[PDB]
Amino acid sequence: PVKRFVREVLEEAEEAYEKRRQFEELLWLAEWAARDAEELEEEIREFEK
Amino acid sequence: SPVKRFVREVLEEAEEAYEKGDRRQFEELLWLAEWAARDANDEELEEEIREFEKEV
Amino acid sequence: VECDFSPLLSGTPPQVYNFKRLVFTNCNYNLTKLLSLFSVNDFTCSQISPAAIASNCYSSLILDYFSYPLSMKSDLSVSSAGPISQFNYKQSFSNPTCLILATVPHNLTTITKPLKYSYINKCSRLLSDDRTEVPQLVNANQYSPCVSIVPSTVWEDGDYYRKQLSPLEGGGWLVASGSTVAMTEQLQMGFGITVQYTNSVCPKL
Amino acid sequence: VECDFSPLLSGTPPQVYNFKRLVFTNCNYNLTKLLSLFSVNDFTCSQISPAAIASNCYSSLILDYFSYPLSMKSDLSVSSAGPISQFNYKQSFSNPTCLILATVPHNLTTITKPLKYSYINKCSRLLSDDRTEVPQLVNANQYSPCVSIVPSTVWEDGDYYRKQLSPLEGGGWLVASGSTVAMTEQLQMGFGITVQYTNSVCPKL
Ligand SMILES: *[C@@H]1O[C@H](CO)[C@@H](O[C@@H]2O[C@H](CO)[C@@H](O)[C@H](O)[C@H]2NC(C)=O)[C@H](O)[C@H]1NC(C)=O
Ligand SMILES: *[C@@H]1O[C@H](CO)[C@@H](O[C@@H]2O[C@H](CO)[C@@H](O)[C@H](O)[C@H]2NC(C)=O)[C@H](O)[C@H]1NC(C)=O
Ligand SMILES: *[C@@H]1O[C@H](CO)[C@@H](O)[C@H](O)[C@H]1NC(C)=O
Ligand SMILES: *[C@@H]1O[C@H](CO)[C@@H](O)[C@H](O)[C@H]1NC(C)=O
Repeated sequence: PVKRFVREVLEEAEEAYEKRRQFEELLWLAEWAARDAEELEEEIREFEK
Repeated sequence: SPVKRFVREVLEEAEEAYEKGDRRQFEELLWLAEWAARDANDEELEEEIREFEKEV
Repeated sequence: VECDFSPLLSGTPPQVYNFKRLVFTNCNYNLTKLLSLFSVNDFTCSQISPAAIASNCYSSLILDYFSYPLSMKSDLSVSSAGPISQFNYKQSFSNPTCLILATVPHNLTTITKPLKYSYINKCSRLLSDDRTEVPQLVNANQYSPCVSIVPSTVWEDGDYYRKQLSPLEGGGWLVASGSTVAMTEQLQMGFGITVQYTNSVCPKL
Repeated sequence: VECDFSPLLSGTPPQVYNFKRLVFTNCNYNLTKLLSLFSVNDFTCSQISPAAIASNCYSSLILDYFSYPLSMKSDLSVSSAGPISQFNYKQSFSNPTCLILATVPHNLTTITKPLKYSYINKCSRLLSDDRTEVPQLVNANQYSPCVSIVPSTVWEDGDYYRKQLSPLEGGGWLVASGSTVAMTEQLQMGFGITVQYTNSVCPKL
């Protein structure tokens, strides 16, 4: 459900900034999805660094 | 102005409705406020309504 | 029995959008006696002459009285299209009619003035199916649909009044606006006579 | 001719957010015979009577049908405020309407059951420079903006769907959410009839 969607979005974002605006938009979408539905915010913070 | 005292009450009711979670009522209440602000020739009040929309 | 114009002089006259109506049938009237109690500032009849309004026999008589400032004498006229005829008060165009504008005299110590003069400047209906505004005009011999939300006296010049219609009623909103004119030294009233042609209502002779 | 209801009784009825619509003009209809095949569990009409829906003749008749569970009978109403009336299916309040909740009896064997019931739980448009969540509320007589990304049936209760709206489409994102309800032993269907008053859609004989 929400967790798989957020993980897929984060995996897509990982191969974008390294490959910046798209990374920022994907991270914003993941943050919105996490906020709309706990550990997801922690995963977002961990992926931020 | 008698139009600001009406739009303010409409905005308060819309804020309460959006806090309650009724999006249709919020969309309807927000329509009446801007309709009143446009009939009373008040661009300032129009901008204040837009700012209220942004803050919500 | 004489037709009794008693309610005119026994209270505060209402506003134009809350005009008070009296209906008379099978009685003898002396119209000049009523107008002699006032100071007639205007008297204009349609489909009849002011001399023959108080001399013929009629099947029925209707008198609608209200408070009306003389500074707006142009808006109260069958052939006007101001806010008074559109949203407040309209007479029938098929029967003979008359409009009278009078001023309450000093010795008439039984009529109490209101706080001010008030009227409806707009009465519109908002449709949410297309977000469209449609004005709500007033039919003859009927009250405005916005009189349920506009109070007996408008507190401020330019107020707005709202009412949400139910899904059964069609949804949307019903919105009105009020306008005010300051009270003068002497209360000024307006009367509207509608006469319909057995002619039992005959003048007193 | 005669208004044809055959597509209702052939194929699998769609979901509430993909409601299938039929338009009838200039024909003869027998609504009591269409509802005879079903076991009507609910029948609620607005601006018209349940007995008078099948009697009058209309300029046009609109019939939306979909698969709908009876357990969500509270959400499918004009006075309701659930997700069904916000993101799935909305009826116009300016025309007489009726909502019918029926059950496909086992003898009717050409209305195939879907896997399960589904509906759009949320449909938002995430803007870019404003970081604002603008909910996309469906209007009357139209489909939801999120039907392009929500599949024919939601796989799991709580799925999330995303679409990268192009900068030309406004940049940002279009996000949705799906919910599911367990399938019943007998298929349950929902109908919405909207009538528009030259009347040529008349009852037969
Ligand atoms: C109707 O009322 C008027 C008053 O408005 C009466 O008028 C007076 O009548 C007497 C007698 O004819 C005259 O002397 C007065 O000069 C009249 N006054 C005015 C102001 O005109 C009238 O008589 C009444 N009619 C009837 C039949 O009762
Ligand atoms: C419209 O449909 C209804 C329902 O099928 C028809 O009603 C039936 O008609 C038959 C034949 O007259 C009767 O034997 C049944 O008893 C009727 N059922 C009911 C519930 O009344 C009706 O005749 C149809 N009308 C037309 C014009 O075809
Ligand atoms: C009112 O009546 C009295 C009676 O004494 C009179 O003196 C006065 O002039 C009248 N006022 C008017 C006509 O305005
Ligand atoms: C289906 O129709 C048959 C034939 O009339 C009847 O025997 C049977 O009971 C019906 N089944 C139902 C569920 O109504």
